[PDB]
Amino acid sequence: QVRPKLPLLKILHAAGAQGEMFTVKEVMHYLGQYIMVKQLYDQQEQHMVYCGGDLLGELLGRQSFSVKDPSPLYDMLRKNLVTLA
Ligand SMILES: COc1cccc2c(C(=O)N[C@H]3CCN(c4ccc(C)cc4)C3)c[nH]c12
Repeated sequence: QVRPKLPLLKILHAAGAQGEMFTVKEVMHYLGQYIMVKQLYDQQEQHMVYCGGDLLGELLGRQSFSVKDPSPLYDMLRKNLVTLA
């Protein structure tokens, strides 16, 4: 359903994704895998993600966010996913 722009594509590939065409659910899956395997979540308060000094933070223009309100990821996906025909 979607194709990611370069910085997002790099993140998904770092999480084990192949190619450049994905479903939205796949993108969400690989973003979660990325955060887990790169240990970006806060170690004591896992709802928080420290993305500063990572490509994800560069892409979001944030040092941190929380799943208490994951709106920054929504904005990023709107800007970085091309809808496929
Ligand atoms: C141990 O702790 C964690 C492990 C893995 C992942 C996480 C995590 C987090 O932000 N997952 C993201 C993954 C994609 N996603 C998302 C949310 C909203 C939209 C619109 C799109 C995608 C939420 C926070 N703690 C984690």
